Amino acid sequence: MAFRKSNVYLSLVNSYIIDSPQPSSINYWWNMGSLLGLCLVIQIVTGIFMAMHYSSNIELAFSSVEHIMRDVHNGYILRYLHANGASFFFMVMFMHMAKGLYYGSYRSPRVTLWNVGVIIFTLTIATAFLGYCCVYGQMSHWGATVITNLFSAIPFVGNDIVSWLWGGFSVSNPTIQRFFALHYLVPFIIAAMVIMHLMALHIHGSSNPLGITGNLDRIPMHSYFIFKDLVTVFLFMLILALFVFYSPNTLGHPDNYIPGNPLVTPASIVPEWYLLPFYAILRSIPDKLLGVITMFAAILVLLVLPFTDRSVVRGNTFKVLSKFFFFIFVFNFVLLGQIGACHVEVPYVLMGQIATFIYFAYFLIIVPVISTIENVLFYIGRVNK
Amino acid sequence: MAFRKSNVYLSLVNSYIIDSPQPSSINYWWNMGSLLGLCLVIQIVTGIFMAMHYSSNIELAFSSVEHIMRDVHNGYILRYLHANGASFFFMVMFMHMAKGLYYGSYRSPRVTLWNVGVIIFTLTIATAFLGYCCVYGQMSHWGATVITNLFSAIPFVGNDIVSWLWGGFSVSNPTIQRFFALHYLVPFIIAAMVIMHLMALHIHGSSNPLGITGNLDRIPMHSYFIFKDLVTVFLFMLILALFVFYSPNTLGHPDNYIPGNPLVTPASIVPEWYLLPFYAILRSIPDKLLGVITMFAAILVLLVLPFTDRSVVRGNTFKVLSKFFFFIFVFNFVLLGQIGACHVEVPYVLMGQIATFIYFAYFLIIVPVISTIENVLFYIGRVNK
Amino acid sequence: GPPSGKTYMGWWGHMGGPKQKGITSYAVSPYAQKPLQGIFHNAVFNSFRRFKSQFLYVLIPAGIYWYWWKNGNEYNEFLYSKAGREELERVNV
Amino acid sequence: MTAAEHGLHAPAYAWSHNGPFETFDHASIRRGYQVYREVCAACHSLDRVAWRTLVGVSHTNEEVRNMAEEFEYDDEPDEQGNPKKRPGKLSDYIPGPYPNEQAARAANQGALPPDLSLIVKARHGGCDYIFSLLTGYPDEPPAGVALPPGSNYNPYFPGGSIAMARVLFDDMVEYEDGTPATTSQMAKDVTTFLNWCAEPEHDERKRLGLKTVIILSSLYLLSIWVKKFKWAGIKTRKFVFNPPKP
Amino acid sequence: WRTLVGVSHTNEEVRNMAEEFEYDDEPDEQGNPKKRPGKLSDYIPGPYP
Amino acid sequence: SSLYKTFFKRNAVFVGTIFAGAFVFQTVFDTAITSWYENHNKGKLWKDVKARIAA
Amino acid sequence: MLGICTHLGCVPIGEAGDFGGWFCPCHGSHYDISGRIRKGPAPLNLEIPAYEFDGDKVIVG
Amino acid sequence: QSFTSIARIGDYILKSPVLSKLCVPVANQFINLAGYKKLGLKFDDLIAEENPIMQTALRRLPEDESYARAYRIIRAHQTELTHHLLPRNEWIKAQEDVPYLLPYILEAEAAAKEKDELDNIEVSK
Ligand code: HEC
Ligand code: HEC
Ligand code: HEC
Ligand code: HEC
Ligand code: HEC
Ligand SMILES: COc1c(O)c(C)c(C/C=C(\C)CC/C=C(\C)CC/C=C(/C)CC/C=C(\C)CC/C=C(\C)CCC=C(C)C)c(O)c1OC
Ligand SMILES: COc1c(O)c(C)c(C/C=C(\C)CC/C=C(\C)CC/C=C(/C)CC/C=C(\C)CC/C=C(\C)CCC=C(C)C)c(O)c1OC
Ligand SMILES: CCCCCCCC1=C(O)C(=O)c2scnc2C1=O
Ligand code: FES
Repeated sequence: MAFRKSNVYLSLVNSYIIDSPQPSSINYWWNMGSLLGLCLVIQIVTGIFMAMHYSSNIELAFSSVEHIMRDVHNGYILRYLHANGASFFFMVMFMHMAKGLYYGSYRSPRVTLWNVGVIIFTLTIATAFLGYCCVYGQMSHWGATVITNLFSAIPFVGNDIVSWLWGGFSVSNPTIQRFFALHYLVPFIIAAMVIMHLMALHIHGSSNPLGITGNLDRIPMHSYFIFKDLVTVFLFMLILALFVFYSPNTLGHPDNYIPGNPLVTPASIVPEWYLLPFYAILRSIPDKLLGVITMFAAILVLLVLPFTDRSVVRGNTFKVLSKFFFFIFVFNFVLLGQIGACHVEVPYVLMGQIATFIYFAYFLIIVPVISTIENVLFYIGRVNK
Repeated sequence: MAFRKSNVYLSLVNSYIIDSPQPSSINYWWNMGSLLGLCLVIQIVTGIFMAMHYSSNIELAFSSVEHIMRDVHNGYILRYLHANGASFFFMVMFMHMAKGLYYGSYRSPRVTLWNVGVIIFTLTIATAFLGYCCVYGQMSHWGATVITNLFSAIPFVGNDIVSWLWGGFSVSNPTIQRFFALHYLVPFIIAAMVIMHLMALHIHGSSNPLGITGNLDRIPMHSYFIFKDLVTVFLFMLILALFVFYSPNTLGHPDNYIPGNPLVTPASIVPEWYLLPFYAILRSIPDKLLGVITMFAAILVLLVLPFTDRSVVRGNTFKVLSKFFFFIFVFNFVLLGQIGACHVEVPYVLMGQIATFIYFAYFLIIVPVISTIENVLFYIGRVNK
Repeated sequence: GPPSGKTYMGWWGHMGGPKQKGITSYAVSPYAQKPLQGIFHNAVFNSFRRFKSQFLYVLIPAGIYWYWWKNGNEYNEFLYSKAGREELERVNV
Repeated sequence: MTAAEHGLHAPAYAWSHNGPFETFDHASIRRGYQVYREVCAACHSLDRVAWRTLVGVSHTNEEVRNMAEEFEYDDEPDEQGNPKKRPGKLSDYIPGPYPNEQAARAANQGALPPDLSLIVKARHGGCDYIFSLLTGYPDEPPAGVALPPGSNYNPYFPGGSIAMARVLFDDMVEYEDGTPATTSQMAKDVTTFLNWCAEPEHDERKRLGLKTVIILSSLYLLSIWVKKFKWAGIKTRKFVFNPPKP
Repeated sequence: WRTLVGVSHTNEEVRNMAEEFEYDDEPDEQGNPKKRPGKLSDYIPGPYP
Repeated sequence: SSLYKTFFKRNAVFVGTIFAGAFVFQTVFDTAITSWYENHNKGKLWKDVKARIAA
Repeated sequence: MLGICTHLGCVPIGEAGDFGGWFCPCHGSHYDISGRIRKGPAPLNLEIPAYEFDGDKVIVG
Repeated sequence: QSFTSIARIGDYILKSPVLSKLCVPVANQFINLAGYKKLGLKFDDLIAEENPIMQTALRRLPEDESYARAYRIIRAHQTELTHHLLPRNEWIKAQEDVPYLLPYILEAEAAAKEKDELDNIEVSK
């Protein structure tokens, strides 16, 4: 047989990238996965090169980043690429996730595929946050303070886990140095998790926009999808280029250009845009313990979808009620984000509380109810007795 | 079928660790591989925990290691484990390699298996060296100086590659910081390489001491070899424990407890014991360029063995002349090491030169000649015409 | 899945060996065997045998290398003592 | 290489801390500290040792507090910005005799007395070497040795020519515990104290070692037995061949 | 100071500007501290200590 | 050995009993070692030196 | 001159070797009283940097 | 190294009475020191089989020899794992240590060599 088939190493590449049978009808929404691998590489590469010039000590961290910005040849390109890359990493991840939601990609027999993806999402949030703390700006310090304190909510030992995590009395030199060590480690765990994601994808293959079987008409990954992936890879790079060279700080916060100060918290704190929806959910619960539990639940609830989707067909392509509600969910998520950027003031607090309700209700009430109703409608519209 | 067989993830574990058919007769020499995985884990774990307290700046590196030694709870255990672990990593690797040499493990159809192993050996040498430089003691600085200068031997651009590698005029703050970044990275490349090593091993399986087929009588990896591996794992730990707690600095150099000094090179420099044989080979050639080429060739020559072994049977078990010469090679290697620890003085220089000759002659002259002679002896001792 | 390359090892039921016939194996449960203690009296004089056949292949090459090392060392010591400073100027440069 | 260049090999003295089951002698550490303060501190720093580490080792919490307060350290600037001093606290590190390397050389013919914090681990020979060097200054150098001006002869030091003169002489210290302060007694003491400075974890490390080695030994023996049991069926397995008819 | 050269001032102009300020130099042969005029490698000094 | 058959009766020891025993062992063993160790070095420790001191 | 061994970069030891000059402990290169390479792997003589005199002092640069 | 080559050299030595009396006694001593006979193996059992020539050869080997090779190999592995040798009366005798597979190996090599020759034949007009 061909060498690409017989060689122990090449056959892996052949089965995953060259001869892999793809459903002839997949659309550009299926291009986000490769875009996610690309993002992972860009983050690792630019990160290692900057690590060569970075100092983790609390007295030097901020200045070492400035050193990367002012003295390292092409240093600012590395930092703006790494920083803006993290944002682009989340924009693409949400689209990857939303695509799965809309087409019922989370359904059997791809449950394992969906669950591993949830784990990756969590690991990515943890990674970006740790990286954020390495700049040691004003936002960095308080973020490191808030997130680590999240654990004090645990009864009895909670405050202990916290002083442990800090390695002292407060967010200090033992904190930022362990955060750097950890920021370097986690990306390699994501890589291993990405491999398990791909292994799970390979056993049943990709789904398609029609939601039905692809077994009757497949075309090779090689040529068709390699070249189609190239189209979005270049588009992705063009847009990232525009931010990196023309508007490098639009997705950041001015407060991070101010060194961290243990005694003063900024008058207006607005977290990273991709964390805003979660920040709003946290803020909407006037109880400490319940506040953190509901926030974590906002992520874990994604695990419930394979069971609450009562439909008999996969995906929202041929479903009027489901498409409509799908978009209520999308814009509700954006709203939550907008609320997160506002002050805890009158019309906003109640709006935040209702939006949070709607978010959870989609998974637990709307989907099961709507899918059941749609099942029946499909039946009585054709049976004549 | 059993769940361990059907699950996508568990089947990998089942095929490699549980149901893998092993030749019933393999001996304790086949236990070194698992011991090498264990070493890799011990190095990564202890390394990450120390990274939490380490500073890469040239003005703080040495003191941060002292900080790990004096202030970090259980810090000295971490450092002595990491340091002594590197040595144990090489003791076990040499035995793994020697085992392969003796039993003809490098022969067809396991050539790919042997070549990947050579790459791992090189990556391990590079890793330990970079780690050595992170202590920034006297030996560290000069080692970083010598090894990076090794590249100036390249004609035309050589001195450029060097100033590039240094990131300046000499081994300085840009050097040690990039070395730390690199020391953290490489171990994960070794891990990936170790996976490819295992993939190559899985297609044809392990060889055995008789050198013949194992297909007529195999027993499951699970139970038999899992428990046999446990025996050497504990023995390995006992011995490492003795060095870590009772004699932590016997395998190190006193000069590394002295901060690096750009203006003074120690009166007596003795590299890491596992690099001595290579140091002796380098020192034996009174020419700069030829000196470094011969040293690198001392490693690459391992690639030649599948072609120069002219024998018709695998391994030295039933071969009088080959067993004898195998041990000449082993003790010649130890001798080279002893020469490396001595001063460049009269009886030693000539001894070093002859030992180097013998080292290369084993692969290029002795093995092909001896194996041919043995082939003929085997024939004329039974054919009656 | 994709077709796999031919190897020299299969798996349980199709390992790749030749067809066996005529051979009969017998075994007794480890549970019914004498608790580990009989590895003496009967299994002691038999041991050490697998090294009486090998030590020569190890000892001779070792011996050769030990004497070579000892010789050159003692010569070095002499060269750098008072008595040998004369011969040292001869062999040195 | 000539013996004069390598240096005289230090012999093996019977230190009470030699041996897997032995702790340092803390009384000796205590005395050693005094010898360091009254003799060595004049030219040698001990930068890596913090006052607090002495508490519970060679001195009481109170004693160390008094000792640290005799020295001044830079404090945080006042309400107006002008610099100000302050007495020492347990958190501080034992101060050295010189403000910089240049002043250290100026006071020693141009030589640099090294920091003694790691000296015991930074020299082949360890304790045996330090002790031997201190008590091995002959009244007169061997015949023929052209000793450079300002240097001293010591056989244990490589090359024989050392920039440190003999500094220990009988009864130059009044040991608080009553012990006769002979030159060998003092050398024996500082060295022990210097060993502790370099390896403060010593006593604890050896205790943990004893636990670790007992468990692993037991585990090792136990595994052998378990392995043999699990293998007995294969080991005693027997075969018989009966040639199949054509 | 060096970053000003070729941006808003000439190499000469910046050199003159930097030299009007004093920075801590390396101690003398005997250990006593000493000052020194500024060079291009230095960073623009601030009004407060 | 009938001593075994009285506690476990022809069955192996279960994880729970193993974990429980491990917690007991950890404490007993540590005291036994610290004891023997301190007794072996009697006269050299700070405890012993503190007694011979009066301030 | 520059005390950088021309072989692989170590700093030669003063008043040592077999030619009354400097000796590199790293791989054994001997230099003479002019700083020239006499024996060993080093291929060149210790490099001389640009310098001028000014009375009692020399200015290396 | 091919068996065709081993035979060429071995036969040349075997025919000439000069070398035949000088070498064979050394070779016989070599074979006894090897010790494979104490494990119940015949030299031909030791030939590495992971290549096409040997697979063809073992495939052409008559049934009775094949079952016997199988028993010898299994018996060898079991003795090896026990770290013993077979009782002397079970050792393979010199008369038994016959090159039984050799004729099949040489036939296959010639067939193989011919094909290599024919696939590359040049033509002269
Ligand atoms: C100043 C007058 C000193 C006093 C008092 C003591 N030491 Fe010293 N020491 C001094 C110098 C100038 C040097 C440099 C020697 C050289 O040739 O480089 C030293 C060196 C040492 C060393 C290191 C020796 C080595 O092996 O490199 C040691 C171990 C040492 N000194 C110990 C020591 C102790 C314990 C002292 C008090 C008992 C002591 N020194 C006093 C100068 C002076
Ligand atoms: C050491 C390698 C390294 C890896 C691997 C790495 N980073 Fe970073 N990252 C850094 C360093 C160094 C910084 C600090 C410099 C900076 O601010 O960009 C940083 C900073 C960050 C920041 C802060 C950006 C800002 O505003 O300055 C984020 C967010 C981040 N990383 C995200 C990621 C993500 C997401 C990944 C991987 C999927 C990743 N990093 C992988 C080294 C790494
Ligand atoms: C960051 C994670 C990390 C990883 C992964 C790691 N190391 Fe290290 N290593 C360090 C740090 C930090 C030091 C410095 C502290 C020290 O000296 O032990 C170090 C030091 C070393 C040293 C010097 C030991 C000494 O004498 O102090 C060696 C040798 C070494 N590493 C070998 C290895 C090997 C071999 C591996 C892996 C196969 C490895 N390291 C993996 C972090 C790591
Ligand atoms: C929470 C869910 C989730 C996350 C996050 C996730 N994935 Fe996926 N991924 C899926 C699902 C479900 C599919 C199956 C899509 C289908 O066939 O409908 C999929 C499919 C893929 C594909 C196939 C092509 C495509 O886009 O459909 C690739 C490649 C892939 N993912 C890569 C990644 C990478 C790389 C990451 C992030 C580092 C990632 N995924 C994170 C859910 C996820
Ligand atoms: C230069 C050679 C070489 C190096 C270095 C090497 N291996 Fe191997 N390895 C082999 C060969 C050849 C075999 C096949 C042994 C056989 O079956 O005869 C092997 C087999 C193995 C096995 C099977 C069990 C055994 O020990 O035979 C394991 C596990 C393994 N190697 C792990 C590793 C790991 C982990 C490393 C290092 C990080 C490593 N090897 C490095 C050559 C190498
Ligand atoms: C079934 O459906 C599929 C499908 O299966 C696939 C595979 C794709 C194609 C997409 C992919 C395969 C994405 C895969 C991505 C990955 C495997 C990424 C793995 C990630 C990594 C980060 C690798 C790790 C990298 C390193 C350790 C090295 C980087 C660092 C370096 C080189 C440092 C160098 C240093 C110096 C000093 C020079 C599809 O588009 C698709 O659609 C239908
Ligand atoms: C055919 O023959 C075989 C055979 O095939 C096998 C497999 C074995 C058995 C041996 C092995 C399988 C060895 C395998 C070893 C590996 C796969 C090692 C892989 C290595 C790694 C280093 C994994 C990487 C680890 C990490 C990323 C995580 C570590 C870090 C952590 C947990 C940080 C935690 C942080 C905080 C703050 C708590 C045999 O003995 C054998 O003999 C006959
Ligand atoms: C395979 C690579 C072998 C490495 C050989 C370099 C050995 C080596 C030297 O040659 C040297 O001069 C110095 S100075 C301090 N350490 C070293 C060292 O390790
Ligand atoms: S560096 Fe001076 S001899 Fe190699």
